[PDB]
Amino acid sequence: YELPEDPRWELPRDRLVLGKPLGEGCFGQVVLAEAIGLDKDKPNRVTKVAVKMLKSDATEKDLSDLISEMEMMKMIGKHKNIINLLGACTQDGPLYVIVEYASKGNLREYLQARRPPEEQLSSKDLVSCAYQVARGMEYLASKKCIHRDLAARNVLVTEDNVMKIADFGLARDIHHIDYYKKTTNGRLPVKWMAPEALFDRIYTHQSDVWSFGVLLWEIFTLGGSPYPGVPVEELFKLLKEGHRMDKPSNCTNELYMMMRDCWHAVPSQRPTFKQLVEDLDRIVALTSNQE
Ligand SMILES: *CCC(=O)Nc1ccc(Cn2nc(-c3cc4cc(C)cc(OC)c4s3)c3c(N)ncnc32)cc1
Repeated sequence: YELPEDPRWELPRDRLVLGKPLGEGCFGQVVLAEAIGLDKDKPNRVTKVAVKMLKSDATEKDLSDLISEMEMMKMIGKHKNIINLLGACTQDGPLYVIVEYASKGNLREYLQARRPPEEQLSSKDLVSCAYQVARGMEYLASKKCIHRDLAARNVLVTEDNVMKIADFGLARDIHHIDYYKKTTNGRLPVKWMAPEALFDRIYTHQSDVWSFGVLLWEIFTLGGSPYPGVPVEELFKLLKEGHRMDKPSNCTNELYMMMRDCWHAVPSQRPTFKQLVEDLDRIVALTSNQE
């Protein structure tokens, strides 16, 4: 295309063995792939990766959107609990953005597939999950990054059960959001949005912390759906009345209090991810490994 060369991230196209499609492409196709010698000093080892590209019916805007996302991830840098940029194919052909591969689906799927009628998750496991996501967000927020759709569906799990935050650099115009548009699992994304983001369309770090509360709720409900049966029209009314989601069963009062604090009507009174990390850190060391 028209892309400038960047030797920091460029990978020769014959070092990328393309594989099977990973999920179905929403705004851009994602495929599994194998990269030969990503490590500059380990050139004879293959690494499983995820590759994002443009559909056939892709605009110039779609192109620029993919470029934007790649450039942001370059800036933000690497962290254990986010899907990291590994490289890119920008020269002589279609744009390929290469990121880390998570073999165990998103967090919602991961949690549902381990529901009691694959080994179950202990009480410590669930809190540990919350801790990792809180760490990924702490780092992202530290790099002045706002996710705007923090949820279990946007949290992926590696083969080593490591929570990695996805789509943190996704280019999204928040003035076009179809509030009635559902996800492919049939849930309304407006149920993760803070009130000031849902009404005044004001996205901040604090609005992400609101979303982390709903994410917390998803975790201890083992992938439950927030506000089942509730349409957009009624969710508006619920938030006006200051209504909050009920406490999940098999969830401590301390952790529910954490959700409630995340769902503080006044943004300034919500905890920071820095606090949430410290709290969850202490809770992990006080949560039984025997469920
Ligand atoms: C809206 C429907 C849809 O697109 N669903 C969907 C597509 C693809 C997968 C599989 N999948 N995606 C990813 C990616 C995660 C990230 C995270 C960041 C931060 C950036 C980025 O691309 C630049 C991607 S792509 C997967 C990874 N990383 N590993 C396995 N599967 C992945 C699921 C759902």
